[PDB]
Amino acid sequence: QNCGRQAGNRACANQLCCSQYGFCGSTSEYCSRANGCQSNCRG
Repeated sequence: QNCGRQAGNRACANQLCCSQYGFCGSTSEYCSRANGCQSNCRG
């Protein structure tokens, strides 16, 4: 976890990706192209 509704609503700008839920990473839940990509996804 790096951001989301669980971290106090932050943003991921490192290498992984956050979404409006509470999880940030690389999996197709926090970082999706058709269902996610809220933070800095893909790079």
